[PDB]
Amino acid sequence: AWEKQQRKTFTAWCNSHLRKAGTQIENIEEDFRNGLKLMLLLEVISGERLPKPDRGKMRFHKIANVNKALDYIASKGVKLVSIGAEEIVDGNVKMTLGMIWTIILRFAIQDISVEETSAKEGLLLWCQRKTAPYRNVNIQNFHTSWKDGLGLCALIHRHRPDLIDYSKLNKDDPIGNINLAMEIAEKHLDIPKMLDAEDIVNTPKPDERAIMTYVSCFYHAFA
Repeated sequence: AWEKQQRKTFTAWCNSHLRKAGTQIENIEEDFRNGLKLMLLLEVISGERLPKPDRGKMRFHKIANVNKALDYIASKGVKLVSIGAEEIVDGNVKMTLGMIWTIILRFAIQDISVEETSAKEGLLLWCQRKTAPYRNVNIQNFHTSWKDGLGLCALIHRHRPDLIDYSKLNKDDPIGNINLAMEIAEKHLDIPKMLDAEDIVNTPKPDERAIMTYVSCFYHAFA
């Protein structure tokens, strides 16, 4: 179940940044194999230049590009334990998703600092602060706490009470709450839709990496 949610969310997140460099991906299991768009992604989210890409089609060219990306990531303190260029160049689905996660964590989440609390725990504390006035919300994690969509709706309402009538909402229609939050954030906050409501609500514990990714966009949009 987790691969499907991460593929949707991680692909949308990458595309929210790649659009700023004039390109998009479609199929995350194949569209980073040559390293070219992976290098582009890292340039957009960091503001730093990487070495010139190699546009040759043979394998050793792809290895060279992917290493530029992985070595850059490692220069930023990310310990790459189990990911190497070979896996990424070969289209390994698990490792590709794992690599995009460490990028999301390093560049979207790591530097979030809130009341002396950083990264995942800092983002959670931020969510807890912003949803405090809503008694029908209890953020205690990045999975089951978000299943009914009220959390997302409350984050929006807390910053932009003019965009959503929060008082109307309740737990009975969790599909609709998620879709409402996502449509509003897309149309008004420049945050693309990154979750599938149906995947989320009908999984006992939805994928926390996907949820963190999407929630981190709200953090940055409101900062």
